[PDB]
Order: sequence, then structure tokens, then C-alpha cells
Amino acid sequence: DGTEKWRFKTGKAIEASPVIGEDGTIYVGSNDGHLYAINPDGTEKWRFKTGKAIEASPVIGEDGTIYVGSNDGHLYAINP
Amino acid sequence: DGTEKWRFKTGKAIEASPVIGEDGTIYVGSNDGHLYAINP
Amino acid sequence: DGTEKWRFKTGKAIEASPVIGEDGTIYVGSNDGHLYAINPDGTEKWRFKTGKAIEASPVIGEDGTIYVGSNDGHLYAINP
Amino acid sequence: DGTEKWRFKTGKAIEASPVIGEDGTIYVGSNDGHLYAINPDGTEKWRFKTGKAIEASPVIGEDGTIYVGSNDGHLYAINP
Amino acid sequence: DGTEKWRFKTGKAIEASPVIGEDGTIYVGSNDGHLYAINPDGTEKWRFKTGKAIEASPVIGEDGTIYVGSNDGHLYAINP
Repeated sequence: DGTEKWRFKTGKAIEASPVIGEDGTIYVGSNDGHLYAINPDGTEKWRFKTGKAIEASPVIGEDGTIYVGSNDGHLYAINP
Repeated sequence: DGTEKWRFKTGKAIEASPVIGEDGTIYVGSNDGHLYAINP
Repeated sequence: DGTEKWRFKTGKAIEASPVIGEDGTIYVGSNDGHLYAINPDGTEKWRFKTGKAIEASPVIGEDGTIYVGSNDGHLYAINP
Repeated sequence: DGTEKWRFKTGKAIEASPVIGEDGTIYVGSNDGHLYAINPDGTEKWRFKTGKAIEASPVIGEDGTIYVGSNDGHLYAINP
Repeated sequence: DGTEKWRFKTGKAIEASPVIGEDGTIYVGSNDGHLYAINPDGTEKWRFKTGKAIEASPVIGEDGTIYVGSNDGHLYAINP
């Protein structure tokens, strides 16, 4: 098929692969400094602001915690 | 067989590898700022 | 034993890791704008020309489709 | 629900994904030259200093040894 | 306990994550153009020289072949 299901616009370029959680939530970091949690249907579940661009994919722990590094120098642990 | 199945255009370079969902949906980020969900 | 088995020349730098399919075919992107399919014995199986350099590894789906991004802004779905 | 669980500040931008060990320890490299080992509760377990920025994710061997490359040209092997 | 087990020096910055083979061999690329094979105890097993810097992690095939791309435009296949 190859058609578009949906698109979600962030404020700046996305430089790292998205990560999919166990429940289907798609997590993606943007150069706009936010980590976005997007539902399978394309709506926004939540966004988490860091002070600078996120250049690397987040990882998910056993309990669902999402860990992501930021250019602001912090490692964040986010409740899913 | 090396042939093209389809192509999906974004507005800028795609710098990161795509990922595939459980149902086959293909997710990819673009330098144009969007996360795309593409049907296989 | 550290010896060379073969080498496959592309026109420009290779910035991303190759991926290996189920049948052993080795896929690699190049800054010369092509996605290469290389046989285990080092010969070329096929090549697919894109628009600009490929900076990220190809991803292979369950049905063997090879997906690859490009600096030309497109995501390509390539048959096995 | 997208809320912050904790944050851990390093000296400089984190350019690579964190890696999680078997016990839940989160390892992450920083441009400040250190590899950090962060406990699940956000406290620091240890830090390991290299001479230059760490631009790529660490990897863990089967016995727990943590391997990380540095811009200082060295590959380090760190005890858990 | 966060201590150094060993270190291995290469000529230039290491920009990509190392990979580990089944037998414990640690493979890592380097901007000095070589792919290094390092034993679990930190000693060198062998090295393979390419024309230019290696920016991406090597990939190990089912048959043990180590594949690595170079900025010199070639994809190298190296015997175990």
C-alpha cells in the first residue's frame, strides 16, 4: 500500500529513531527539546520538555519507565 | 527482487532508521519535524 | 583469523551499519545514494539508487521488504 | 502519565542512548567525558572518567562488564 | 564496582558502539581506520586496516563474518 496513516508535527527536525512501548505508544525525541508519546491513532498522549534537543532514541525499562538523554546534559526518567 | 514497492516523500532528509509496529505500521522521523506513520 | 574475506566498493563513504537479511544477503547504504544488496561471497545481487546519501541503517520487515531512508526526503520500501 | 520520575544532571550534552543492565542500572555516556551508572531510584552508583566526550552507547558483556568507547581513542572495560 | 578492568588505545576517536561476538571477542571501529578485535582480558587478538575512519558499528553474521563499513567507500567482510 504505502499510504500515510497519519503524521505528527514537532517543532524541529527529528534525528533519532522512535521507540515503541509494549502498549503501542510511539515515543520520539525532537530537536525542539520534547520527548513525545504518541498514541497508535496519531493523537498526542503526552509531551515532556527538556531544555535542549534530544539527539538519541529513548530506552524503556522493565516497569515501563522511559529513559532519555538530552542535550541539556540531563538523563531523564519519565513515568509512562 | 530489488524492485521498488513504493516510496513515501517527506520534506527533508531522513537521518534515522525507521521502526515497524506490531501491526506492520512503519514509523519514521524526518528532518521536516514530523513523525510519520506509514501503512505497509 | 582476521583476514579479509572480500571487499565491496561503493562510490562514497558508508556512514551506517549494514543489516543482514534472513537469507544471508547483506544490505548497506552509501553516501553515493545507493542501497546495495551483497551476496555472502562478495558479489553484488542488486542495487537501488535513491536521490541523495543514506545516513541510517536499512530496516527489514517480516515479509522481507527492505525499508531505507534517504537525504532526498523519501522512505523507500524495497523488494527482497 | 508523562510525569518526571527523576532527572540526573551531567556536565554536558548526552548524545547517545542509555543502556540498562540486568539489575536495572542505567548506563549513559556524557560529552563531559564520564560514563555514568545510575540506580533505578535516580541516585548515582558510580562514574568513570575518560579523557574526552563519549559519543556512542556503551555495551554490556554477558558477565556484566561495561564497554564504552571515548573520543580520547580508548575502549574501556568497566567492572559492574 | 565501577573500577577499570582494562583499557585499549586506538589512534583516534571511537565514534560507534563496540559489538561482542558469541565467544566474547570485542570488536570496535576507530577513526584511525582500523577494526580491532580485543580479547576479554584486554589484549589484542588482531586488527584490520581500512582506508579511512569507521563511523558505524560492525555487524557480525551467523557464520561469524565481521562486516564493517568505512569512509573509504568499501564494505569489508573479515574472517573471525
